[PDB]
Amino acid sequence: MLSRFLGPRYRELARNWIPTAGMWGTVGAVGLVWATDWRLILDWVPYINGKFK
Amino acid sequence: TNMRKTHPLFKIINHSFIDLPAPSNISSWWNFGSLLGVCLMVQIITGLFLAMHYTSDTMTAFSSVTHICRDVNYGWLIRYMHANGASMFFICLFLHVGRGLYYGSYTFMETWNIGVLLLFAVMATAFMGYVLPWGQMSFWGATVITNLLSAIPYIGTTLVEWIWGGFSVDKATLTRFFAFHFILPFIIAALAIVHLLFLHETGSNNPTGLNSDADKIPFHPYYTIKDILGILIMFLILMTLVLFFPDMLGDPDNYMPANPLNTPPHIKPEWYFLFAYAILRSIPNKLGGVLALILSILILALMPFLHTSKQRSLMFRPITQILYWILVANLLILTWIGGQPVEHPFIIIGQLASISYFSIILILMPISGIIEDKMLKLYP
Amino acid sequence: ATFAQALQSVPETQVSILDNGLRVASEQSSHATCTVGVWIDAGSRYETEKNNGAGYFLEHLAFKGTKNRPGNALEKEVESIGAHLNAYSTREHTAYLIKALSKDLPKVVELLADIVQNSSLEDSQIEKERDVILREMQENDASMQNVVFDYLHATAFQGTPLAQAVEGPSENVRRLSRTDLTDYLNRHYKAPRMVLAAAGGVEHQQLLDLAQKHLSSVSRVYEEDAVPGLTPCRFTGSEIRHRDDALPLAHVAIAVEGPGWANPDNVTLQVANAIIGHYDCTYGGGVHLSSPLASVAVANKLCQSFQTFNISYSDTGLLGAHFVCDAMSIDDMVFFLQGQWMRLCTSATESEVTRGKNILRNALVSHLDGTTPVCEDIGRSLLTYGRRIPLAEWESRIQEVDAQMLRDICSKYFYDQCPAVAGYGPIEQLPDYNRIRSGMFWLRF
Amino acid sequence: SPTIPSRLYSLLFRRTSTFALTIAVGALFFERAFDQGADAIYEHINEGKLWKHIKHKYEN
Amino acid sequence: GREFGNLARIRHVISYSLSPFEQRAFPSYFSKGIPNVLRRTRERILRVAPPFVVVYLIYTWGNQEFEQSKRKNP
Amino acid sequence: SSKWLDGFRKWYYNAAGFNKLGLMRDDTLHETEDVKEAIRRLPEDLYNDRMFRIKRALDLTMRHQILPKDQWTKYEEDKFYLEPYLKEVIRERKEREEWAKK
Ligand code: HEM
Ligand code: HEM
Repeated sequence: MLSRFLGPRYRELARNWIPTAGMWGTVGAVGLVWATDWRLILDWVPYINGKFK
Repeated sequence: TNMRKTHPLFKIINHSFIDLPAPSNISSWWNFGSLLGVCLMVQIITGLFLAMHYTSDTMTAFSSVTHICRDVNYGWLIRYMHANGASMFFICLFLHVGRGLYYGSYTFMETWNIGVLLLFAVMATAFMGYVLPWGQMSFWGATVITNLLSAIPYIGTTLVEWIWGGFSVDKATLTRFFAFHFILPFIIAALAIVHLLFLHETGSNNPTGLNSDADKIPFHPYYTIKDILGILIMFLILMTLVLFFPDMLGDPDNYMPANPLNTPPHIKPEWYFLFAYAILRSIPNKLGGVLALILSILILALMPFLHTSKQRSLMFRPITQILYWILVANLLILTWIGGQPVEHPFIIIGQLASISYFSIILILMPISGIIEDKMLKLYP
Repeated sequence: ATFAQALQSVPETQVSILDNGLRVASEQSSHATCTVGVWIDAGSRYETEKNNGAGYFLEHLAFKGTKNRPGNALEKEVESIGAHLNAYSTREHTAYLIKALSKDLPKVVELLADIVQNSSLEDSQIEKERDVILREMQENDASMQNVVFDYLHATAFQGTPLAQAVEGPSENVRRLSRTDLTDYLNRHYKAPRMVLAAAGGVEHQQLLDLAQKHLSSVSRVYEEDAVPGLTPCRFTGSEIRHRDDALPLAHVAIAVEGPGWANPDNVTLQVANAIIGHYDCTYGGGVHLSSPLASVAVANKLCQSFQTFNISYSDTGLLGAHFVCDAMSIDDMVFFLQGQWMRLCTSATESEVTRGKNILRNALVSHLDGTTPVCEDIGRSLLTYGRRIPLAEWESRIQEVDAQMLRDICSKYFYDQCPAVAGYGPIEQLPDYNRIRSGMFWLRF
Repeated sequence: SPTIPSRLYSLLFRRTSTFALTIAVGALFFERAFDQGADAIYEHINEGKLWKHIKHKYEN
Repeated sequence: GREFGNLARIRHVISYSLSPFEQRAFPSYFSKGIPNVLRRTRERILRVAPPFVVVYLIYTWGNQEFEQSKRKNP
Repeated sequence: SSKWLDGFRKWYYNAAGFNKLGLMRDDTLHETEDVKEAIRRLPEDLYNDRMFRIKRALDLTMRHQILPKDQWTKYEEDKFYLEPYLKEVIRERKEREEWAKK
């Protein structure tokens, strides 16, 4: 990111890739919460919290 | 018709060790990585002959080590050969890394990254192997290193309990450390094969940093007999170290059995960890010290992005040569400080050495390369 | 003098309808030469696999004599005035056109009238162009692009009247006779499926008077009282591969289903093709071509040529690419081509959208240079859209295309679709259908 | 009004990122519901034999 | 892949070598070694040695300061 | 202080050490993509001279020797032959990069 990414085409490419990156970060967040079985997120759910997990 | 270029098992040996084109001018430092492989092989062999009598239970670990050294035929030779071979392995590893830094060999980025992964693996292997004889300093160094690894907030305590298998270092920790110390060198060997493959994709580097395609020789018999001579020399230092002075690089306090009630007045790991331990004593913060350790290993992987010169090697860059030898001098200073008591004046000396270390690797070397480019009428 | 009033200064196409239903359209220009043609909405899609080569064999017989000018005599009066006579037939259109001077307009209207009305057919001529079309098909078997496009139409429109070619199989041209040709003429040569187009130095009043004098009687009654319809064709995701390793080069065409003639999104798809472009080995540009596919193909020496296409039919069509290359490159070329398609579905920026818009503007205006492409545009536009679209309307339709709707239309038509693949030559490294089907979507997106 | 697999594909399965998102969401819903059903079935096979069926005469 | 025969394009270069059985293994060893060892030492000693000299100085200073710290303060 | 800088430049050129191997300054450049394109555009006589100089330097480094002092590359005869080709390559690459920005 020295000088060649300082351009409008690259900014509009990054703006195009914001929702895909955000959806993949959401996928990683939900997968991390489900896999590590975090209590601090799964206590505010309607259905999963009955097992306390 | 010949089996060297046709047989698929012998084809890889032919294109990796026999007919591999190599630069004609690489010095003796290019021996060292090959030496490392032999060292690894030697360690594995001696490790196997240590695994045939070692019992990994806390009541019968030190006693099994004494049974190796006292009753097994030449078991003292095998054990002290294993320990001094680990030390000579880190000697070869440090010189291999320093040669890669001096001659600009980090431009092979994938080879460098596989190397720093190998460095992390062999450091973990050495730490767990030193835990294995269950001496006083083995148990106390294990306890110190893991309970400072517990410094990550909200994750650290669960992680160190799951690493320990309990509340502290105990029989479960010793058994799992024996299993992990057994399993790691084979992963190291596979990563070394990947290391050699990534090197042989692009060829090797000469000390002048130029293109060596104008003058290249076959690997056999030249570097074959050069590596044989290097192996003989490495065996001379290794057998001198094991057969005359088996304890200049060891610790006497590891010859006592492990006592959880008694803590030693001074706790230190081996010398190849000691400089990092000095950085671990440099910052008076737990998490900051842990990140200081991790970045003190990882800025070597960061250095391929710190090249700001148009000349590769340091053979024609004398200011960066001086600054590099100042860096090696600082590493010797940190190695000395790491085995010292936590008392004045070693605190300010260790802090100055850590500041100089990170300043030289991060800040001063690209500036030196930039001004060398300016003085050679290259930089604008 | 900007582009908008330059496109507004194009003369308006004048369209009138006769009492039988025949369309008559004209484009007055300043040229001393004219192009007059007759377009009939009758092709291989309008055949029921018992007269599958009727249009080709009829256009072979069309210039061989009439009931008023038997033999070669009409040929004399089209070659003593310098006029050039041409005809062609696609899968859904037929055209008979004469280019001549402006002075010979009544004569060329008279020849175009009586060729499509009173064409004389005799059995000696039936067998003569029977063997002639057999030799023509034997010649056309060696053109690999025609073979590949016929394969693509065969495998993309399976079981439908769009799969059968214009020529038809050899058994039909060995078994078609006079009665089926007469039935085809009585069923398809009617006024509501006929456009008389003129371009050049032609006034609409004189052309209308000659069309009223000559083309007044065309027998537009449904004699059999059976409605000829146009059912939709079912697109089939499939593949046909013709392995023959003695051929020096391999032709591969990959295409998905097009939207049709009357869909406006075709315009956007044209811009998409203008982003991908085309390349041939004799191109003078080199590495610095704007299209990334052509640049990587000339950098890696992959393909002999590639070209994109958007063939359109009623409600349907074929939107894809065709490349000829050696065997050893084939899979690599496929990969790069697929990536370009997915780039237009995901990462189309405004710079290449503007470049494709300018390319489409230049190609779509400079294609209509001359009386013949203008006359072809008039005939095909009156047959397909029902009207002649003005060029400023094309400019206004190109102008609204930006990158967001281009990637929307590309994700509609290219992303996660089942394509049709036709291969011919050394096509071993051309992969299975499963790898090409997996290449139509990105896991990263 | 299309079929429910048509709108399910067009809203959930067309993009790979939301495909993986619904795989994760359905995975956590499925693990909760499947553990409920499996412990219900294993409870239904074994009346009077498990410890949780008899921990009231002795717990006090 | 990167074997001999296609490494680089070299034109008009002549190379001469002898058999190892015609030449000595150690031809004029010290008479050409000690001047070269002294020459290499001359080119590199001013860039190698002074960091290790100042390390030795800091090491001796730290040792004597530690011994003075352990000493009594009357 | 121009002559101080110039004499310091001569001292740094003699202290770099590549003149003792017969090398020019342009031989010592690291062969990146731009530098490799600069070698690719060279005339064949300059290419052959450069390749012989690299071969001679590698042969000298193999035996740990240097040239005699009269055969050292002097500062005044050190020709910067690769500078216009490298300049053109950098200009073309920056033009391509600035076109790819917009
Ligand atoms: C898979 C191969 C290996 C096996 C089976 C193995 C096995 C052992 C055993 C049983 C011990 C304890 C006996 C003793 O007191 O020395 C030990 C110690 C040790 N090992 Fe290994 N080892 C292996 C590879 C390595 C490697 C590659 C290293 C270097 C990183 C290493 C470094 C050490 C060290 C430093 C000790 C402590 C020496 C001591 O305190 O006596 N080992 N190893
Ligand atoms: C596990 C210990 C290691 C082994 C067994 C090992 C093995 C080897 C071998 C066999 C070679 C080829 C021979 C040679 O060039 O000397 C080599 C080269 C190389 N290694 Fe390692 N290596 C190790 C550690 C490392 C580390 C930690 C690094 C990163 C700093 C590294 C970076 C390199 C580089 C850059 C080269 C190529 C340089 C050149 O050939 O000129 N290696 N290594």
